[PDB]
Amino acid sequence: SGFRKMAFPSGKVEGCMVQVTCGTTTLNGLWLDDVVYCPRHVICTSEDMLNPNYEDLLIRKSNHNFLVQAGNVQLRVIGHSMQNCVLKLKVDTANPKTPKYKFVRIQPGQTFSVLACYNGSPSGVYQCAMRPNFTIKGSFLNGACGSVGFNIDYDCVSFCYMHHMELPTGVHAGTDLEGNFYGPFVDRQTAQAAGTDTTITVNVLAWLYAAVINGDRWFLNRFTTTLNDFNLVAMKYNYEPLTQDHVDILGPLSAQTGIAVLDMCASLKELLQNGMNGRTILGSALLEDEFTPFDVVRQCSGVTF
Amino acid sequence: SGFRKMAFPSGKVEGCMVQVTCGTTTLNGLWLDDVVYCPRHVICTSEDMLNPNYEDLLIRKSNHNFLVQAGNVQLRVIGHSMQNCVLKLKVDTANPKTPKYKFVRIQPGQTFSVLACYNGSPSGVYQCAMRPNFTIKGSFLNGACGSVGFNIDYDCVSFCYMHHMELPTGVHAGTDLEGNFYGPFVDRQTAQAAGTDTTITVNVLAWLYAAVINGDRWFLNRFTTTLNDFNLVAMKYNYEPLTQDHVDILGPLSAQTGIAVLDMCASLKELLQNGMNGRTILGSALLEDEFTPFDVVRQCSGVTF
Repeated sequence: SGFRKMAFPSGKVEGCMVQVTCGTTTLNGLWLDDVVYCPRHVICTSEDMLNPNYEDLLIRKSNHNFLVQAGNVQLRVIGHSMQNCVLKLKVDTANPKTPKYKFVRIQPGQTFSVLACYNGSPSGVYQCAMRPNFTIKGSFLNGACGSVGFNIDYDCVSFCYMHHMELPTGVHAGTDLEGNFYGPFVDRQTAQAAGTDTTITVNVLAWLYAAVINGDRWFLNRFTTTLNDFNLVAMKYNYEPLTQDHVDILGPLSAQTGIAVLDMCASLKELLQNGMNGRTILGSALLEDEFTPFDVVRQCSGVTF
Repeated sequence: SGFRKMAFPSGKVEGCMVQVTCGTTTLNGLWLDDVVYCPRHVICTSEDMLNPNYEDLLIRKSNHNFLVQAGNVQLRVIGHSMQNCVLKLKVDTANPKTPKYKFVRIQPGQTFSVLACYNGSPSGVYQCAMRPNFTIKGSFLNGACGSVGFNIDYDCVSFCYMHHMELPTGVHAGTDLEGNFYGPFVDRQTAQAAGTDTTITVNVLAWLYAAVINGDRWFLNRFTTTLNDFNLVAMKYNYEPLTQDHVDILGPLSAQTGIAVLDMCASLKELLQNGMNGRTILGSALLEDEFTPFDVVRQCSGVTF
């Protein structure tokens, strides 16, 4: 028992991290087979970032202008190209530590592990949710760009995130591994609005189920509700609307606990309307939304990789 | 910027995890050089655990009763011996993936990463504090015993914890890697009292410094305090007394922020006495005590391994 925010083991990803330098700028890259993927803003000076013409900046660069180091091994760059906001550097050696992998574009509300890296070297690992507004609340200092986010299923790493920027508001924005930003963001040092963020309702419900399984049950009440009634309340509290698809995803947790999903919605409704009265759930004094239904099941059933 | 509960990269430890079976019981082992370390209670049946005579039970075991599997490769046990509460299984092969390592016994209040494993396979990674009462508040299902806790400094893994027991209250107990329990605990399935726990004051202060560095400063005040006065309040709120050693450890964070340590204590005193009034600090509605001063510095300065 117990319930913790748990990251995936990072070993398969650590073996793919490299340092990429282009002139003055160093950041991280991801080495899979004979390609290294990194943020295209590696080619920018501090001044360039205010309004970069990436096509023009890249034209000034040649293969030998990209210094790629994998530990102490210098890779030889034999080609370069830009795909959306990522650079793909073709190298003359396939990464011998390449895991089975996929590139996936994740949905808002899904979770993933981040391996924060500096100068090609892993610093730490933590779990993140993709916010409904397509930001993440990470931990990234200068040099962290090119750090990736991922999920593991069995032996296969699904890469879903590459870190590119910190918005003036202190939240983080990045791309999938095809270089397409999540959200409306661009790789330019400009004020950028993230939308209104909302709480990930299906995740809060999953976490309430986790709480019951662990024996934290004070918030269970004698009421039920309907989807439409619940959603009137969700909207007022800037929660995501709950759909039948969400109810369906919660089915296994409903079955384990014997608590109908709409009964748990009525418990959540009371918590929203009345607050938590200084009480805690699973060691938290706020409603936690960074655990997916699958996360809860995984942790409550001991799935391994 | 941003501040997250961040675990160490687990790759060096993943390469050391194996499965150990003895009869009906399977749990995890740690393979370093030509020794596999695991909880000695692997040799117990469910019934044995109620009141085991480990010396007698081990005598009835032979090398060939211990099935040790590293992925799909069967290792061959050529010896067994017991050190305190850990079993050392001598194997005929040195682990080729053995990292530089030390065995360390950590102090209450210190933090470490846990690699939760099942059947010798890594499941997830999270950061834990050793509570003042020598428990940990982990996440461990059936089969997690033998999972280890560790820190990394540069290239060296310092193992500090091996998981043994879930107490009837749902908190966790375990040993250093020489098999000595942290706290008063024993490897017997019996009711066992944990101390009164307390909050790790120096860690709360470190986290308040982390908050300031990250731009959360509402809780700062121009009140002052003395160590003796502060400690009168700490005692009332079941906080650990703060010593000059603790003040000294917070010195670098004091210097970075320009906030004297006793000024931060006066801020903490107000938070304890008056509560947080529905406000948050670093995304938390409670005072967080699982970040050490060194953890804060590490994360705020981007140290890598």
